[PDB]
Amino acid sequence: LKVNKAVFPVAGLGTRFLPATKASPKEMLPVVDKPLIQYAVEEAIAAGITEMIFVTGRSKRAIEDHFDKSYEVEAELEARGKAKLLELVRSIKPSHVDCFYVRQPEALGLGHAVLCAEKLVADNPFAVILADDLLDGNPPVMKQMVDVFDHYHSSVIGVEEIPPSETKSYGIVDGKEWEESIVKMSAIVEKPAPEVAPSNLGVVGRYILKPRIFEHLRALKPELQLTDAIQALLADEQVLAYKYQGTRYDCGSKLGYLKATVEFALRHPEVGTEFDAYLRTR
Repeated sequence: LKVNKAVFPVAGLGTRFLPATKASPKEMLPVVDKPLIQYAVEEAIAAGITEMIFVTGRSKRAIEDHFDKSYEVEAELEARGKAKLLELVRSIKPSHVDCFYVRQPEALGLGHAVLCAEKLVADNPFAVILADDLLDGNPPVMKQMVDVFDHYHSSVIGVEEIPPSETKSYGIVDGKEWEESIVKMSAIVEKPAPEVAPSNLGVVGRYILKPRIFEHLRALKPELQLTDAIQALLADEQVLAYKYQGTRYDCGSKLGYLKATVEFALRHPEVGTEFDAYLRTR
């Protein structure tokens, strides 16, 4: 079928970014002027997805109040005649894009986050997007992945070439290269030591999963590992790794967040020129 839904886990404690994450999830942190989770939702929108499922934890209000309509904000901008800013605010949740909220349960982890969205996805393929992985691509990365899914009708795992010495930080895939950017997966291994990693292809926070994933998630013994469920799924049906075109900023790390701020600011139409001149002369 069609990928109409995207699941966004936004329940991260963000202990790496305390004190800023005291009362706001790490996915609400702004890059220049826009929360990480909004970049991620905009990427899903560009891929044709119109149902956004947020799996919240503590500080759910920061996420909810960002995407839900504010009567007051729109009235203030309309009163001041600030028509561009008014369209900017409305475009946070465009018409015919729906936002639904579900709560992460006591048990933590990406696998549990996907499982608590099961009844909202039902028997449909769905995207999973981790907003801490800020991706810059044209076309947007999830749009590339939906095109691959629309062709092969198989689950799609976004991957990138990583340094071989860093495999202990990644899920690592193995398989037969089909086309240049497509791998028919034969295995996925969580955080192997470099000397036994089967490839240099590391999993990033972008998935398109078919609904058979849920039976494998429910069967796994417990934190729950999405990697184990994907490994079990590929015994029953094809799963593809897709080497996307684009640039990733790892905003789960403080340094990656700072790199994203610098690079996105430089391409910002209102401040890029002056920020570049400041960087040259500091």
